[PDB]
Amino acid sequence: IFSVDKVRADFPVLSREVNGLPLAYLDSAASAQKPSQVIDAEAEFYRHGYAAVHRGIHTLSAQATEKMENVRKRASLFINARSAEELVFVRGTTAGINLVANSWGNSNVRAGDNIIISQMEHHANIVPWQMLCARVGAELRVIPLNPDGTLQLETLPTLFDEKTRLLAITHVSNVLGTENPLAEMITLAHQHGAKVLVDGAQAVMHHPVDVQALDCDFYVFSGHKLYGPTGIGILYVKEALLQEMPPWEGGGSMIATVSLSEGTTWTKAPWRFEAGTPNTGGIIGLGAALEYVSALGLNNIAEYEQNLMHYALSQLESVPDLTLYGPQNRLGVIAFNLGKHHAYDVGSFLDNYGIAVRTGHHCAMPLMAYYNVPAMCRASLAMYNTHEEVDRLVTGLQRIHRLLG
Amino acid sequence: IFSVDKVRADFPVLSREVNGLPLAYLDSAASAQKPSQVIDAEAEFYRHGYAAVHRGIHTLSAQATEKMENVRKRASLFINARSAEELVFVRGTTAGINLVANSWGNSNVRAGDNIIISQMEHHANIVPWQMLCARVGAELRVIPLNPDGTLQLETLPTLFDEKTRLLAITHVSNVLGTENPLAEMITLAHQHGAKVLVDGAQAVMHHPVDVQALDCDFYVFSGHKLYGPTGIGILYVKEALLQEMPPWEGGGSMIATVSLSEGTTWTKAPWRFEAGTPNTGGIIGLGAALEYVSALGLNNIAEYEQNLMHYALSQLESVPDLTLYGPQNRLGVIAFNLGKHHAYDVGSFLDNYGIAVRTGHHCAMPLMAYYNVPAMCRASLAMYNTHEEVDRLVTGLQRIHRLLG
Ligand SMILES: *Cc1c(COP(=O)(O)O)cnc(C)c1O
Ligand SMILES: *Cc1c(COP(=O)(O)O)cnc(C)c1O
Repeated sequence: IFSVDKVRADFPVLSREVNGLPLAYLDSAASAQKPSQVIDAEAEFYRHGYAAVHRGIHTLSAQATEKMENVRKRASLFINARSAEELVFVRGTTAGINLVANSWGNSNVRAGDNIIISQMEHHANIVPWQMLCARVGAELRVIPLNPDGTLQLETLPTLFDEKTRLLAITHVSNVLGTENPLAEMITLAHQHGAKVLVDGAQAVMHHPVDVQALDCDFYVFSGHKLYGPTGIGILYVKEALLQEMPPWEGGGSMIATVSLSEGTTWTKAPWRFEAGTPNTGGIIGLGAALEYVSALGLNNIAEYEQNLMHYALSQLESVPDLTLYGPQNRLGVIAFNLGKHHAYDVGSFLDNYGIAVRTGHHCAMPLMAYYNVPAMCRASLAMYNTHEEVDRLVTGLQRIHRLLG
Repeated sequence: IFSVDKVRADFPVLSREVNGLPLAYLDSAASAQKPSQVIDAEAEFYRHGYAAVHRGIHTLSAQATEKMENVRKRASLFINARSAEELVFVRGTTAGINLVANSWGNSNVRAGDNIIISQMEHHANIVPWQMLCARVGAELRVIPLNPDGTLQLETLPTLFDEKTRLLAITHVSNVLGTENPLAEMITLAHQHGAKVLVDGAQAVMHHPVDVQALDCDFYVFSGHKLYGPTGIGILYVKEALLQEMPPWEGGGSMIATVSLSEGTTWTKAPWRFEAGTPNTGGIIGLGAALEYVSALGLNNIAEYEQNLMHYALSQLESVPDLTLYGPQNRLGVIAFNLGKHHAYDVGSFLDNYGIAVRTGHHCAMPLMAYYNVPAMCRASLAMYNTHEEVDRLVTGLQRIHRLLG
């Protein structure tokens, strides 16, 4: 069983005061706080083992290269990929999607084809496909939403045909907390020869993820939302697909050969897609974050988080004129608006109480437009958040409603 | 005046032992060790101030955004850029050059134009231009080398004409240590309406750099070679140029607006070119590295490093059958080969003595081909290296020559 008090003791930021009051950090969906196990692992690498990593001859460089490839292996086991060589180190989810859209997209999506996304996607899983479709002369199709924040699955027969090359779909909405039925949608996409990219940036911290079970063709997520450092993410690609993908960004570490007269050759994938000096510090930190999460146990995390979410939704019933967006079974995040008050004002009062929520469009303007609002508030309920923090949120919304009503 | 013993005490890795012997780290040109001022600044941000940075409403996010923009300002002052908004945070020098080659290159280099590089360039400042020229139907021209490792400047009349759109040129060679005469080459390029990108990745740690004095149009360098964290670099672009450059990689943080029916608009530059969550941890560390270097004083650093280099070149005269490559007045690095022994074997013996040098082509295969060798050894002599470490290198080469000769 899970002990939130023991977990919280690992996170030094949670002792912080904001506005003279104890911090209630309810914005882990934008970025997660990091335990000292992760902070110190990166710091210790810099203090005692630092070097460049291009299988350099000398000992520090050789050992740093081994550490980095060990993290790649650890990450592949974390998502149950079949091979470590199916994972690419990327700057984050946004860059991973741009990499797929350029390298794979440019050579596999042609004039008259279509790509399917959903109306709940983060901008990072929309704009690369808009740009690709424009470059290539293809059509971007959109799975629409139901009022409860789930996809209108009944529209899939109208969107999938023999010209559908790709479904790009979020695992878990960063706004609504909706978990989409990936395994079944992937089966349908594969019946038409379409590949599937899964945006897993809001999934990998909430429960186990198994890309062989899912059978997805691409899977992306960001380290900094997985209690890890900034500047590092993971792109999983099926080996058979990845080994055919052409280069993207160019230079050292990714070339095999450079000639001014004979041109340039490229090295094998996954390294083909990691140009320049990698973010070795962030990779060390990410490995430590995976070890930390695996030690707690993702099923223990999920159980505690589901209990906290059930408690929050129960308690929020006592807030007058509160509008919630999304399904009853949401993961991770609660999107809401208070009466007719603008989200910006609600979040400002909450911050004044020491409570950190996010306001605005959450990088999902088409989702805001579907609900006919310009913005929402969003509270994340992560594994280090508590019932008492939920009580502070509920009381704060009650006070705000009484003060501004 | 500079005190190497005080400086070295700031760098915890320099106490390391390699192979049971005290480390002599002579590979700072591949990547620099970091002082605890830099390591701890990043760690403290994670421990006490961490949050997402997209001018979030709540206090931690607002303060993190301010910290990041303060580093941008500090970096602009470090290179004497006129405005902080002329600097883009990039993954490193390689990504910065790829950004210029795609965004600026694709809309300013047309069929029948030419681009000029030199024969001493790092692959990162070659391959993006090869790819651009192929995309666009332009010609890549090359300034050749002299035997002493300087550019054949007399060839410039044959390479520059009214169709030259860009000169892409290294400030300091990562192999030879040659410092190129940028100010004069930039004047000539500008007479033809050509822009100039300067690869400054081996310059910014050795002496002051002033991009207004240089009048370069683009300037790039990497944090991890400037005693800073991995995963972060700086791209400087003249404001008038940068404000016309179209987007590159797409998603949140760089869009102004996303609509599924009306398309997408982009935000203003510099932020236009920073898609996704930035590497906030690395940006904090980079700011601390700039403060640390500025506190030591770049002119004090240059004076000490020049003295160390003069001592090394003097002492290396006592190594039999040593071949040095490059000019007498080199900065930072000494490239060499020992007799007919392969560089890999020489570097392996040096590593066995605890001495870290780099071997191989150094991401400069055309430079290796010019000298008709497959590889070289390279020792870097940075601000924390000592006369005693130079003595260990000289003795080691003597022992290797005696043992394998
Ligand atoms: C280090 C180096 C690069 C590449 O920089 P990264 O940090 O690996 O992207 C480019 N040019 C020169 C001269 C270099 O020394
Ligand atoms: C965080 C987020 C992204 C963007 O990830 P970055 O780390 O900012 O690149 C993409 N998709 C979803 C669902 C997200 O929550």
